[PDB]
Amino acid sequence: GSPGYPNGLLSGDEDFSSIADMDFSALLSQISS
Amino acid sequence: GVRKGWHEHVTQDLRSHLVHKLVQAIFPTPDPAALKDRRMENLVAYAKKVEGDMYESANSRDEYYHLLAEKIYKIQKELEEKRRSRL
Repeated sequence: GSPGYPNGLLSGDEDFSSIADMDFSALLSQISS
Repeated sequence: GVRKGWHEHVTQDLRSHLVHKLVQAIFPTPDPAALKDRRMENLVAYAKKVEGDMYESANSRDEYYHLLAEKIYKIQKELEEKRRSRL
């Protein structure tokens, strides 16, 4: 019964996707200024 | 739990190149000095965490390296949503 069942739904891999578009804009602004 | 080839094959030097494989797919490095930045270390803390979830879930070297590689193509999707549709 059940092969594993991972923890984290809608907030497991979808939570850093809001930070990864916040951190991509800060990495470009720090090199060109 | 039975130990396979990957367990005696994975080093402390691999786990650093697995994260350096992860940080290059999320954001490519212009300068080697960008790796010592504050904002860069924040998602390094995202990728430092995931490797240990592959150690409990994967039983092979091809699955272990695949779970880290699927986030790599899956994060490339979201950067493409801002590129074509800007949303």
